Amino acid sequence: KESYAIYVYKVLKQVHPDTGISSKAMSIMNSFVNDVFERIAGEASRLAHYNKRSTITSREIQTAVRLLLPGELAKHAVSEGTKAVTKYTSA
Amino acid sequence: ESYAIYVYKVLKQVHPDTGISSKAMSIMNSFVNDVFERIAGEASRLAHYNKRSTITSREIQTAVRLLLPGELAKHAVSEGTKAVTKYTSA
Amino acid sequence: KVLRDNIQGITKPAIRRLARRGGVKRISGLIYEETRGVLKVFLENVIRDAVTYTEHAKRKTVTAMDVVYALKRQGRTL
Amino acid sequence: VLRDNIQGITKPAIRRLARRGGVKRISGLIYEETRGVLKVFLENVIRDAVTYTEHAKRKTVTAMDVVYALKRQGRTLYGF
Amino acid sequence: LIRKLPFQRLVREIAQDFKTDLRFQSSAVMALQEASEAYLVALFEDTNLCAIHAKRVTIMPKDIQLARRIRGE
Amino acid sequence: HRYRPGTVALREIRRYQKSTELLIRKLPFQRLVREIAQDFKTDLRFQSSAVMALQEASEAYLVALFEDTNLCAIHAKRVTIMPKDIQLARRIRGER
Amino acid sequence: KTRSSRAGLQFPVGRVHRLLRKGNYAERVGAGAPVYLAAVLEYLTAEILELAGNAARDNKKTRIIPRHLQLAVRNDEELNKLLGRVTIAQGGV
Amino acid sequence: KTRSSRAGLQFPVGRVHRLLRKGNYAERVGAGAPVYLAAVLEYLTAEILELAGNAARDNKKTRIIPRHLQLAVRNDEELNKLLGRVTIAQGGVLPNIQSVLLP
Amino acid sequence: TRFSNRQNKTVNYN
DNA sequence: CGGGGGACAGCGCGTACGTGCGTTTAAGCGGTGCTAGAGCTGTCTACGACCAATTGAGCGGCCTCGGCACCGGGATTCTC
DNA sequence: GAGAATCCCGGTGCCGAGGCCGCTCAATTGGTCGTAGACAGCTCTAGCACCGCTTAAACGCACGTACGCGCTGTCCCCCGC
Repeated sequence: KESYAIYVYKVLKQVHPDTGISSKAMSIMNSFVNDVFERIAGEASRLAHYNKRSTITSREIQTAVRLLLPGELAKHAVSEGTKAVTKYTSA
Repeated sequence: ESYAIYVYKVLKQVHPDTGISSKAMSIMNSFVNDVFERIAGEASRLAHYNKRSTITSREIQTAVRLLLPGELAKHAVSEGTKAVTKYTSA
Repeated sequence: KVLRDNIQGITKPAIRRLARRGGVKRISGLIYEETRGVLKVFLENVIRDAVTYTEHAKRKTVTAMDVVYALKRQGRTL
Repeated sequence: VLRDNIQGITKPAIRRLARRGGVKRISGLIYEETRGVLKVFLENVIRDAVTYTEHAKRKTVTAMDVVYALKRQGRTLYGF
Repeated sequence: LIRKLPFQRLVREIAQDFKTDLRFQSSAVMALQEASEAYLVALFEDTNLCAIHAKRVTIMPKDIQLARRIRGE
Repeated sequence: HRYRPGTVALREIRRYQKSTELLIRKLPFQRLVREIAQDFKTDLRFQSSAVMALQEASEAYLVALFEDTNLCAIHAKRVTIMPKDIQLARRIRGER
Repeated sequence: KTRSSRAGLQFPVGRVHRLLRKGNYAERVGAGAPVYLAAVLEYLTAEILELAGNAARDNKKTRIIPRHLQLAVRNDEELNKLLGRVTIAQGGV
Repeated sequence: KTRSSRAGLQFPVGRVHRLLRKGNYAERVGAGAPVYLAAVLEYLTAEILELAGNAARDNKKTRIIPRHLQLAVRNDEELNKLLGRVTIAQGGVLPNIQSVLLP
Repeated sequence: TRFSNRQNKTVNYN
């Protein structure tokens, strides 16, 4: 129920609208999405606790993703996050 | 802060003759924190799966059975039961 | 009807197919009994924890989600 | 020069380690190979430790940061 | 690749050892098949690497024991 | 005289197994890590204890790899350790 | 406009912002964090889906399927090494 | 009197409870959980300390030292399985030789 | 339209 | 630097593994039929959280004594 | 058989461990309030067992060869000083 398949469909149409997806693949994407989410969140939490912080911010996640993620994917994703939050905050 | 006092208590209970190197005690201090984290992590996972708001004796009791090998687990779990029952009556 | 399936169910041709998928060229005739043992151990490891998950739910039935929990942590370590 | 220090971890030191590894006889190649493996491993762990260090925004690296770096690598070290 | 009926009968046997009374979703059995196949294939690729390192075309049980020790243990 | 090859090796193996000290030279390691860290930041004023921890970690990791690859070599039925045994070990360990 | 559309993002910032509380990860969460999280989530899935779309397209199929995902995932060493312990159901070798 | 002694245990139940709340492992904790945890911790610590004491006595030390701890854990298959990914400073290795290497 | 930032090896999956 | 041992290559032989063929066997699929437990909903009571006060223990610092390590000498044990 | 290496014994130094004391903070005790969990009941469905039928897969045997193992000889390197 609390699932991303509609968002998967959005980005699927946004990335390869010529491709359908099996419900199996869609579920795998949902499992994948949940896995990466809990991975980054669990890390950022434990980093915040290590920093004695009761709050999580962009820096914590920006640090955590650079920890989790391969070097290119990291700086690309980091730039995407900073761009996005810049647009969000500038709005 | 440290467990060293309690480490000494248990040590003198089990081997009242012996002493310990503070280096080794520091090892124990790290170890106990490790196992405490690992068990708490599993307790959290169990509670989250069962949508529970709370951790109880039931959660830790089951989780120990997931961390420990079965014979060590059997001793640990029965000792925990005895401890919690004694706390309940006292 | 004397044989028991749990060993026999995993059988020379299927093992051969797994090996071919694993790119193996040739196999000693001894290998199969090692792999059955290893398989039992592997299976034994996962299912015990699935049982304990099912215990904590106090349910009689074991779900794929319990399997996913046991298989998740155990698979990453192994 | 510290690059040469990767060579500067000397053949007989590696030999000593291998004896703690219990190995009886070793070819002349192994030293550079192990130097490479060690370099890769250590570079990874220090990359993580420095990532913690800079997140704490202090010039001092601590042993605690190394402990966390190993822990996230997936390996634990006691006494700290 | 591996046969659901034998496989699930084995699975139920082992479960019967721990609980002595179970029910299973078929999705659970499927997941166990997928896991076991993937694990076995990986171990085969390892043991083949061992066999070719020993310059054999046949894999040997020694190669299984070695691979399982080195990776698994 | 000369002791025959390997008897020295065996007795030093026994010594190094029974002993417990750090086997790598201290300052060489201190320098080495100092350099390779500098690729990531201009200057880290390392806690020395952190260097000690790194020394222990590296020693343990290497000795584990060494015993694994020795197991590979004996499976080969050689006794000379060869780099191919290292490559195999790292492969099977999934480290490659 | 909605926080997602304000960021241009295609994911439920409100859900994840809620989930950051719901998972106890911290008793406080800062407004950029769920946004920054959503941005990287979108980026990550896009990279894999692009490769998987090529895999389906190369296999002359419109349907993306676990095989096509698995082929993509294993072909990028970074994704593969990132996902080295992920196992794909019905994803062949 | 202290909850630890009301249970009859040495480990600090109050400490454990505080640490559990600080770790926010769930929104709530049942009062039995921290005592049950302290119990299992005390048991584990005693169990390992027996083996360390034995090793020290075999080395005829009265002071336990890290070597004794390493030799204990690497003797017990259960602890070793519990600790397979764990490493000890100055612990060294358990002396062992492959017999095929012997002359 | 969801453009990809990384420059990566081209693959044929056919 | 020198010497010896291990490594490597090539050859022969036998057995095991692979392939083919035929027959047997059980899986795979569909249908039968039912019950258990799964899940959901509603209600009530217990338990923990929060707040306040009090008391005792733990922590930190200091001092004293004993244990461990190192160094030197002699005898034992292994190795060529 | 002889020489080199290893072990044991004794003394001394040096520091760390263990104990004591006092203070501060945490732990304990008690009360209040609410919500989460537990308990009970109802309805739905999925899980379990067995039969019917087809067909493919698996099993067993025989035949052939190829691969593995062991032996032998040479050469290089690594070990030891």
